[PDB]
Order: sequence, then C-alpha cells, then structure tokens
Amino acid sequence: EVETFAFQAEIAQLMSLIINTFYSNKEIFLRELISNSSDALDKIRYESLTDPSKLDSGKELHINLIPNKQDRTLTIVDTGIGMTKADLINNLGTIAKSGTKAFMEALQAGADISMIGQFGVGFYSAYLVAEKVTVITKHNDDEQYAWESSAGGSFTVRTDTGEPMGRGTKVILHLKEDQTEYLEERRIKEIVKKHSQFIGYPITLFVE
Ligand SMILES: CCOC(=O)NCc1ccc(-n2c(S)nnc2-c2cc(C(C)C)c(O)cc2O)cc1
Repeated sequence: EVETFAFQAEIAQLMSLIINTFYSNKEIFLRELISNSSDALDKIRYESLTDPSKLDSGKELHINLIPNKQDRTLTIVDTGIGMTKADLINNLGTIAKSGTKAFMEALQAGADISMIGQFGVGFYSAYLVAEKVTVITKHNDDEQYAWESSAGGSFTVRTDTGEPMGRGTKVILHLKEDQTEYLEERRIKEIVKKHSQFIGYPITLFVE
C-alpha cells in the first residue's frame, strides 16, 4: 500500500525555488544532510543517558556515506533517533512552515540559499542535486517506513521491508544526470573537509 500526499503550499514553493533558482554553489547540500544526521544522533545520545535500553536497537552512533555509480545514487546513513510515520508526514520532523517563512524573509534581507539550514529546512537543499529523494527511517517507537518525492507537489509514504535497519535514517539521493561529481571519492572528501570537518560523530566514506 502506497499513500500519496500533497506538500503544504509553502513547502512546494520552497522546493520549486530550490529547483529553479540559478545558484552554482550546489555542494552545500551534503553539509545540510550531515548536520541533520548529527542532530538526530545528539537526540538519541541524550535520551540514552537516562534510558540505556533506547540503544538496544544499536549502540554505534555514526554516519556513513555510500556512493554507487551504477545506480547513480549517493546515500547518507545515520544511526540517530529516527522518525515516526507521523513525523515523516509532518515535513520529516522539521518546522517547515515557520522555517520557510523566515527563510524567505531572510532572502529579501540579503541572505542566500546557503543559509537554508539556519531555518530548519536544510533537507530540501537535496533537490539542488537530486531528481528524486527517498528517505527510509526507523524510530524505536514505530515501524520502518519509506518517504519519497520527485517534487512536483506530492510525496509518498509506504512501509519498508526486506532490509531492516536497527534504528536511524537513510537518505537516498537519486542524482540528476549532470551532478555525478558527487559520486567521486575525491570530491566527497573535499566537501566533507570544507564544510563538515568538525562533527561529533565518525563519518565513513564507503569505497566502490
Ligand atoms: C525540529 C527542528 O529541526 C528541524 O526542523 N529540522 C532538522 C531536523 C529534522 C529531523 C531530524 N531527524 C530526526 S528528529 N530523526 N531523524 C532525523 C533526520 C532527518 C533528516 C531529513 C529527512 C529531515 C535527515 O537527513 C537525517 C536525520 O537523521 C533531524 C534534524
């Protein structure tokens, strides 16, 4: 069973802006996703301080980057606190409505697209490089679900089975045809060092 939803108008407009604005500095998408992963990891870390059983679904707190040139995908995987089905539908746990409003106002005051993460909506910068995004997540309090959107005003949510993760979130970027540089090892290393050099969790770049 697949459920199809319409984005809130403000979010559809944010995504359209990201997709259609001329802006060459696309590489900042990765730091925004790594930042979200770090936040999710902080959350499960702090929770586990008073309830160790929260880590029964996995003790290791880390981030993996997985390029695949055959599929033309870049996948960011973390073992953070994950998201419930409800939070997936509610704009994947972000304050998208109020965040988008503040972001647009900032763009009128001299801000540019690279400031997007300051307003809680950095996830949508994924559409600078991806034609489709799949978000697979598992929270301790719910089952495993897959969110997906190629923009155009809608997203889908379904249950996900076949490769269960213990806990956390996996963001699969289906890259646009002209953005395959982000599958190259030296390019990914360069971007991590430039924008995500000091993060409180290990980042592992998989080899092909
Ligand atoms: C509510 C304040 O934060 C936001 O509005 N947005 C940033 C944010 C949202 C959800 C998460 N998150 C949680 S909680 N659990 N998993 C995630 C998570 C979400 C994403 C995007 C799909 C939004 C991600 O790339 C990685 C994550 O671990 C982390 C940061």
